[PDB]
Amino acid sequence: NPLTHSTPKNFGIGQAVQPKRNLSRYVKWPEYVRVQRQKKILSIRLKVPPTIAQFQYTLDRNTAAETFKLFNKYRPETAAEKKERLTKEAAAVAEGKSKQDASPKPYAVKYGLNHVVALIENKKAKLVLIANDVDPIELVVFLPALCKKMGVPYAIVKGKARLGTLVNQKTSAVAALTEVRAEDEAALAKLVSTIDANFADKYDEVKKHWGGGILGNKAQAKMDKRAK
Amino acid sequence: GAYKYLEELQRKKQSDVLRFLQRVRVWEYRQKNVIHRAARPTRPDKARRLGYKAKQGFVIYRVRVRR
Amino acid sequence: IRNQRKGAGSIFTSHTRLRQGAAKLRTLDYAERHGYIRGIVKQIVHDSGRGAPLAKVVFRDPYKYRLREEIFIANEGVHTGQFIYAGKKASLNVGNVLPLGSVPEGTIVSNVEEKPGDRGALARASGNYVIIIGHNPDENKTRVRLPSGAKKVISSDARGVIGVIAGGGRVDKPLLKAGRAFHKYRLKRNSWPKTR
Amino acid sequence: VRTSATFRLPKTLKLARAPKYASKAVPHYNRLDSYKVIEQPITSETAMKKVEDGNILVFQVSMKANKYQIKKAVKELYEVDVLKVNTLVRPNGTKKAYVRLTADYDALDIANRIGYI
RNA sequence: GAUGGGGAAGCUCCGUUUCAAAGGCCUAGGCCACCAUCGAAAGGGAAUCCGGUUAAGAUUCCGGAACCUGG
RNA sequence: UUGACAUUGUGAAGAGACAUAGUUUCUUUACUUAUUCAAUGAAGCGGAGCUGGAAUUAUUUUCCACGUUCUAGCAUUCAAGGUCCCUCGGGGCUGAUCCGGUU
Repeated sequence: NPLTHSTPKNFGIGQAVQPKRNLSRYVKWPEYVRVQRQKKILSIRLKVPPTIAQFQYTLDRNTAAETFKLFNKYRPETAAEKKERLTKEAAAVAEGKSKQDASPKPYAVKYGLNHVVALIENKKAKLVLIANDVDPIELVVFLPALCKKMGVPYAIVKGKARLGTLVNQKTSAVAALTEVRAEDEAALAKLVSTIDANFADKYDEVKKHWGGGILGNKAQAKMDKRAK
Repeated sequence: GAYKYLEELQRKKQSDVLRFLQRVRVWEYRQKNVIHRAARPTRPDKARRLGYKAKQGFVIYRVRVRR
Repeated sequence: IRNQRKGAGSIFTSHTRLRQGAAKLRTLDYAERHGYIRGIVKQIVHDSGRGAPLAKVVFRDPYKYRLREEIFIANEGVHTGQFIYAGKKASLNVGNVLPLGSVPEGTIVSNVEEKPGDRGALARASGNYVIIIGHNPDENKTRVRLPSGAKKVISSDARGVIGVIAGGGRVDKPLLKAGRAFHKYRLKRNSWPKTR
Repeated sequence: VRTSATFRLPKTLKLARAPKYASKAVPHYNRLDSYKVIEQPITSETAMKKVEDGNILVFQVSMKANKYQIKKAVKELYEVDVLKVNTLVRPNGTKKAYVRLTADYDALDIANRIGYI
């Protein structure tokens, strides 16, 4: 239209004001955000002793999903189910027969850290899952070595929150199975073999090779330019 | 359970794992205020042996004092 | 004693009311770091307690629609209404502030930065100036001769204004009496008379 | 996406107070009601002279009361219309209020009605 | 001279925008910018003059005539 | 003022010793995350091509990116245009290259 005419702008470097731009890379983040980001950077810039970085090698998404699918079949009795079973016991044990035998043998996953460790070294645990994001890392550093010594399959799965949700809790440091249904024996054996080949059979040479020797983006570019 | 594993691990302060965790933790705490609350105890075994209980009413605080 | 008491700064504080303001160069930003910006010296005003007159230079804000006022140290030869260019690409003209790397060796500059971003630290007194005696492109550093005669090397990114600070020859006139000395020290600080 | 480098506290929703118990269990009655605003009339010779020659009443008023409250109390207690109110603090620690009545009211009549002259 | 912080066994010291997630405008949705507070009856300030009046008050009270602010 | 002790970590190279397996102790030189200094209402930091050109080797060496210098004014409304959708007008791309610890 003749009434409409173009007005190109020449922002440049020494003329009319610049327009609005995204400054996410330059914003002054809250002190806690910067502190946590710098902590994350430090955790990767410093040489981590071998027991550290033994985590961060996590079960692949396919095998982790298969393991979680198998575990979902053995979630522990929830509050509503617990109340239903209590009512059944109070209406059958005293009014019927078979003291405490009215209900069948229960099967559920084991997730208590102290209880899971107590199950190991006995030993009855068949499969163990260890969270890789436990803030007090010392709580789980010995679990891989303990499982290796006891010959119990173990996997370092990603996310304690996922384990907790799998067991009706906010978070769970570990999860394990002690007794499983016969129908799932083949699946349990396959998962155990895969987890062993991924972690147990590999955590004898991986005990060496200190990790954490990763430089930053700017440092990486500078060293690459210097080498070139 | 994990009682003795952690109890003995905390004693090997000169080990590489502990000498790295201590460095990370001291760096982290130096950025925070001199006196600040801790969401959960960093040494559950020590807190438990010092009468701590994991229930409402128990609070853990982190503080640093100049040497 | 008096020198020890000076540390307390009870009655020896500077009389800062009548001082026009801190004299500093333009903030080193993207516009000045890469290109240059043009400013207009609106007026030059005398600063209480300082022999070198100050020049009021206004620059438009690159990131906002507003005018930013700056207080530069007036160099001899500058005049009201003159245009001041600040930046790497600024030309070698009196009153312009340029990085020490950009100016050729032998140039005479004043209000030169010790380090990039200090906004001017050296050659601030009236009639004082530094001389760039040599360039060192390898790990760029500029060798300069300070007014005291000592030779120093500083980062080439340091900025400085071409020319000499105005007001030269001020100390060439005998004061002739205690009255003028008292008036001069009235606004500087409580350091006169000096008892033996 | 953000176009400013200055991070600011988000304007989170603030819940209104909903106490589960009464703050004091009983609201306080009027501390400065009309009767409390006016204490006693002043019958000084100058005050009496002002009544007839100025149509201005002189009353003793509590220190807490102000011009608005004095006017309200005067209007309510005696149904009189007040043209203006002037107040001062006596040297003895009491407040003296000079109340001027409108032309529609007579200071002498109200003085007789209240029971002083 | 607090607040955010840093010292001090401690009564308490430093510091006033500094290494704070520091608040305020349009109709449920958008937009805008860095600081508390105190500190002068001789500094800046929004507005009143005349005549008379008491034993003692007035540029305040009366008679007259204007001005500044908020709706 | 000065020697020692902890903050003091991580690479490359040269020399005495472990055990003609291969690990350590010193020396030289490098990296930062420890730590220190300064600035900014943390705005242009690093890298890569650049739609560019200037500029020569044989394959792409080197410079910047390539919107401002006779003048005492002006540069502000999710920026105008183009582009594709849903019309009084509202929304995506470009205008304003892409990716990645404020400097």
